[PDB]
Amino acid sequence: MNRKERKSTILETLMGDEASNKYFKRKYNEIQEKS
Amino acid sequence: SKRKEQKASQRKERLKKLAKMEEEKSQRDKEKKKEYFAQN
Amino acid sequence: PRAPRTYSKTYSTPKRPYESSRLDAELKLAGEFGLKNKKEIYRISFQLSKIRRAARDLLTRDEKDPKRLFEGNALIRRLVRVGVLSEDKKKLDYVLALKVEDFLERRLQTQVYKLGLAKSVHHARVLITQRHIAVGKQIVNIPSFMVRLDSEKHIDFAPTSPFGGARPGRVARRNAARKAE
Amino acid sequence: KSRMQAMEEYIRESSDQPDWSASIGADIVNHGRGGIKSLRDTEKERRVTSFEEDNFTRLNITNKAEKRKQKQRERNARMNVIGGEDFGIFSSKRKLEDSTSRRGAKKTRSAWDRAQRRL
Amino acid sequence: SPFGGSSHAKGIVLEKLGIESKQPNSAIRKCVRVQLIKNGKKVTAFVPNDGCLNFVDENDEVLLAGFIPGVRFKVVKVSGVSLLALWKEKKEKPR
Amino acid sequence: GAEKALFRKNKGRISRYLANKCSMASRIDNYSEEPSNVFGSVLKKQVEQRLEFY
Amino acid sequence: GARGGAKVVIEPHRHAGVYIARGKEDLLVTKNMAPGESVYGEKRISVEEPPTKVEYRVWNPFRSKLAAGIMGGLDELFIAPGKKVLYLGAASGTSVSHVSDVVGPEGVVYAVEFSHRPGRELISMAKKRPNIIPIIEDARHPQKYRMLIGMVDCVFADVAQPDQARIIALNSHMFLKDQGGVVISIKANCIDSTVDAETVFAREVQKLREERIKPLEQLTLEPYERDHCIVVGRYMRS
Amino acid sequence: RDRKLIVWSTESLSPVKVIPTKDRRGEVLSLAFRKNSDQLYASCADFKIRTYSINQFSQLEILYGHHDIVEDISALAMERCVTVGARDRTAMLWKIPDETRLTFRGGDEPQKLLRRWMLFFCEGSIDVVSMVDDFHFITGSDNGNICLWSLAKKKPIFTERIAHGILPEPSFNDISGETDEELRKRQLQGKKLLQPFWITSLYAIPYSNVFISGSWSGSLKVWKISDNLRSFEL
Amino acid sequence: SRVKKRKKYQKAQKKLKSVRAVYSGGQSGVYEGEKTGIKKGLTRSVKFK
Amino acid sequence: RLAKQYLENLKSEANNFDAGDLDKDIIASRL
Amino acid sequence: NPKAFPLADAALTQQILDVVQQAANLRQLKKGANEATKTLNRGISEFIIMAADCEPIEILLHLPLLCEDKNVPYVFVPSRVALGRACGVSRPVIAASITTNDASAIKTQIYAVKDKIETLL
Amino acid sequence: TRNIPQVSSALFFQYNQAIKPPYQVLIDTNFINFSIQKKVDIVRGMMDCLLAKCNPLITDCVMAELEKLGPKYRIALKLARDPRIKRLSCSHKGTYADDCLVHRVLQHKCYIVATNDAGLKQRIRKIPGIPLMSVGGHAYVIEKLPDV
RNA sequence: GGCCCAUUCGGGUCUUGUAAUUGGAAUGAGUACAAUGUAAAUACCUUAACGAGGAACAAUUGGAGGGCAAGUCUGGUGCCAG
Repeated sequence: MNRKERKSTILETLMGDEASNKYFKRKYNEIQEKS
Repeated sequence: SKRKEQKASQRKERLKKLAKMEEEKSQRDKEKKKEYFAQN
Repeated sequence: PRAPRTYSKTYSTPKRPYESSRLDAELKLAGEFGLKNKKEIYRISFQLSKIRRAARDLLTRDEKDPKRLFEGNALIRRLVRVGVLSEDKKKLDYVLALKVEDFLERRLQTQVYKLGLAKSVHHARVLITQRHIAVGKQIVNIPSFMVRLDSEKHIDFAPTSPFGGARPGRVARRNAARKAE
Repeated sequence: KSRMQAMEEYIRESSDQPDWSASIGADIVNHGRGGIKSLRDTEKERRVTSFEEDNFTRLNITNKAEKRKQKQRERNARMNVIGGEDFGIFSSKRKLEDSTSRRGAKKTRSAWDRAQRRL
Repeated sequence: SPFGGSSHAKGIVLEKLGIESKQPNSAIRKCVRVQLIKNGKKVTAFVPNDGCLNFVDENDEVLLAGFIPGVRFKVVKVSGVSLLALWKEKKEKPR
Repeated sequence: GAEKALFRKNKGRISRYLANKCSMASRIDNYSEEPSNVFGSVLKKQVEQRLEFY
Repeated sequence: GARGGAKVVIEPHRHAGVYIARGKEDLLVTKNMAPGESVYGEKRISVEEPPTKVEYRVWNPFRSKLAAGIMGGLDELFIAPGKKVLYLGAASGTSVSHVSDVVGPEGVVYAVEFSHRPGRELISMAKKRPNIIPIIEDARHPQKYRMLIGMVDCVFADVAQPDQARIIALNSHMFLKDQGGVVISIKANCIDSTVDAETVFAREVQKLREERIKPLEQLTLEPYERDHCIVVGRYMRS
Repeated sequence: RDRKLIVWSTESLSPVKVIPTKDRRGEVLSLAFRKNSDQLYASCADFKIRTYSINQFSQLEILYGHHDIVEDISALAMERCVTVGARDRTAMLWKIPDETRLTFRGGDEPQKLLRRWMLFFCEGSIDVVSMVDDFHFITGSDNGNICLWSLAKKKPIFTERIAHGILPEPSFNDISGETDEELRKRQLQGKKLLQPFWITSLYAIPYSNVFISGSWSGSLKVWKISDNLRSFEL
Repeated sequence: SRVKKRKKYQKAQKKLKSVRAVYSGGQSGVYEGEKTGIKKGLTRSVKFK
Repeated sequence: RLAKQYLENLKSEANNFDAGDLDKDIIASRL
Repeated sequence: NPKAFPLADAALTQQILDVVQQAANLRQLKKGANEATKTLNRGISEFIIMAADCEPIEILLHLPLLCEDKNVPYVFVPSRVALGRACGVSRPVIAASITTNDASAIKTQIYAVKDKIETLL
Repeated sequence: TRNIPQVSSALFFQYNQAIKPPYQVLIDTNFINFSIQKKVDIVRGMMDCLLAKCNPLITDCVMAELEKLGPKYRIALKLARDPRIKRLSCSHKGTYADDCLVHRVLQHKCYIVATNDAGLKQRIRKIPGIPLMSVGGHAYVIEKLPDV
């Protein structure tokens, strides 16, 4: 992976991934509707 | 929590099938102990 | 009238059709070789049983007997022409070591799948039943055709078939005609 | 009657004379529905053609004589030939030894007959 | 043998003894009294269901086959037509 | 050597062509107890013929 | 998957000297005896420790049959810290280096090889690991190199030969301790391709037993390899 | 290799017809005219023989039976044309009207040849064929073997091993790059690397007792067959 | 019958990779680790007593 | 040996001229 | 002693050159030195075939190192020139690789030849 | 550490796709006696039953239970020691055979078990892919071998 | 999320599901121009054109489980049970 993508801690690398963020924003909205 | 619920769902289905098999092995077992002691 | 005729069955129902090991045995044999039914498995088991029974009877006879030698060598010569037994197993004990899977491997549909002419065993069966496969020069639509070695190499696509050099099928020419129109 | 099929193939391998093999596709009876034509039945048909060529006319098969010359000849196939070579002669039982045996009157019967043979 | 050597026996439908039963598809509602023709002995027979009970009527030919314990006979066949064919809307009873 | 351009459309063809021959020279050098330059000298010469044509 | 920036958590395995790296994927890894380099191009972890930069190597189970056994879940692995190990059939440092990592500096690895060509790289690997003793000699004749091997606690034999059981026995009698470890890798095709795998493994466990090895375990190495297993046994001289 | 059989007028080399083989692998490898006839027989790489009537410019029939490519083809006055199947190491003679074939195999092995002697190379392929006679034909193998055949016998009646000799041994300066002289010599492996010349050509004058073989040894060898047709000499 | 049994066999193939591991050509490309995770305290081991 | 005895047995089971050959000659002369 | 070792005898080469030929027909054959290396790198090579008269030999002695690391058989034929036609290809081949396929039409004689190659080794 | 034994790779569910001719058959103590009783002596009695060559194996235990039997069962001992009968040596303390016989088929799915003791039969019936052969009537019978 | 095993509690395992959309090919039954065939004719063989997405060009048989009402009946220790 590229130097810019690299992060000191795991979570920031998960922050750069746009697909994980899009995937999850859908799920959090869906669960809150049920709650 | 959806997966733990799935186990309980297939749990109930199996034990009904399970309680069917033991019933057959109970009735057929009584039959054998009638044919066996028929000789005796 | 005139004399009647001798005909017999090519198969026999198993001793017990209902043991689970048997059932899943036909399951995987069918699935891997893509058969229609268990009738073919009973067929093939029938001749494999006949062949092994003859081989066992020939084993029981002492070495160098006219019977054992003549008929055992004839079993093995024919079993090697069918391609089931390789040239290096020219012995009758290795006839007794045979299994149904080898015969099934000799079935033409296996070869049509296997050489690369078809991409699924069911596709191979469809191609055979659809007049696309020629063993040498002659068209066969029976998947149960067993193949010899010299016949094994001569499996090709038909001259009359659209994929083998003939004109496109009805669907292709129909589509081209409507496209032109 | 004396001929036993399994014996003559040994002559074929030991003859050292070629065998006149036919084409791969020319042997199948009917699109594969009938298996590869056995060696014997190829010997019978050529008799028809070698018979048919000279007579100048074909031979039709009578409706009666029909009813005992194709089915069993193509059902012995379905019982016994799997790929144009017969699996049937073995389930059958025959005394081939008589065919092998020098049963003729010219047979070793006394010590002097065999000694003359050894000469 | 229940039929004295035969696999099936015809009879005469006398009266449907379970018509007055309240409970639908009760075991009783499928019971019918039948006169065996070969000897005239009255017997009781099973009809597959209350829907099939509609098809059977009094003074029709009925064939009986081996099967409310004790009712050993079932009605398989009536008046030129088999019940299951009628029950599947595959046929009409001839009259 | 594509990060420091050690071997460096027509230019790329020469770079690969030299890469193929460099692989061979390593094989000769590595699996020879006393490697010589006789094969290296010629194996450079075809590269020179290769260069001239392009 | 395991890409350069991706960060992992190293935590110990059940077996001493074996470690697990967590993340989006889980990796079997062993600490590097020679930090800063890879032996067969394998993947590496570097951890900052008070700060010293300790280094850990990725163990590819497909390449290493022993690692596939760990993935298979071996109950007992005699290869452990402070233990002498005799590695038979050491083609190169692909697996021996990892075994060298597990034993540690206190331990040593007696790597035995026959073919000269793989031996040269194995010797080059052997220098970088002071604990590895390369023996480029035929394992069928342990008397040839009895001169070079001291008394050993465990024997690992990955020789792909038909006469492996004889090789294992002779080395076990000469070198292996009483109650010592025996761990073998068996391929069916080389020993006997005519018959199925299962009968072969039954035959091999039989041969070990006349040789006074008590076999403890067996593991087929699927999904990583067809027709393998690892059998673990104890040498019962008495 | 264009999968076409085209005909020209002899006078002007003007093309009059093209006959496609109608096969992707039907690369024609040899052509033989029936002597004193318009019949043409074509051997094509798709394991088949194509027979044409050139006066009609039409295809007649196809022959099937060969285990590998049909490299060569030779015919005489009658229609009994002979073939060789390359890696098949088998020679096949054809009756076009009857459609049957006679199949001929070599079946020699260096193991037995050496023991009877007490460099013999196993045949890898038959390369050429020419019909000496309507009842006799000769073949050339890739091991340098010239074999005489008869319709009576499957096996060769007489064979001439390494007819064209052995190829020159590779130079020691090229086998390896090692500096020392002796190291490169070991790479030669004595005489184990040496291989025989291939029989690229083999032609027999029809109905005669002599035939000619060809290779790149640098010379055409003329052979004479015995009066009894049981052997031949150089 | 042929289409039904094809779905039955492939389904049974889906069924066995659940109960036990099967080879799928081995490693394909770079080794990307154990996808399903590693269980430290679990052994799948068939023990000789 | 056993093969030869069968051939000798077969030969036992099985001025010189052939009736068919004479017919064939007339057929050939007509040809 | 020789670098080209083991070298198949006259007979064994013929069966090897046979299995090579049907493989070319069945698309199971990767030929040339670098393709052999690639088939080796991915571990799809059941065994490789190389030529003993390569000029020079040293340009294919990498492959024995690769195979013996991983336990793949290898064997030498006297002629790179002969190994060409068996591949079905218009130029000489010094090294070729038959790949692993349990789904191939020609498996039986491959394992027969693959049986012999280890015995030679 | 928890241990969950792997299901053998020789099993597609409860079919054993490894046992093929020639077979390996283990002999139980009762089997030799019943074979003598029905006069179905050992090697061919299989050959008729299975139509394949098998390799009879007698364990150190089974050779031992045959030999606890005593002078009344001498015939079983000489038949048990036939050279065609190979021997499967044992490395467990107990001489108890029924646990001995079953435990091998637990490891390796490559054997048939020969037995008439009802004590030992159902143990083999739960475990998948272990064909079970017995002597009944006038000849041997094989229950869980579909290849027959 | 799929599934396996487990009287019991639970345990084991990973690319699975569609009761979603979509694309181009092949051909058989049928619709049939012919020749051949034959005392004539039927038939057989061969052979022009047309012929598939619900490919409705719409095979069956038997068995095992469900679930639904402002529905009906019966018995009881609310809201249950049959």
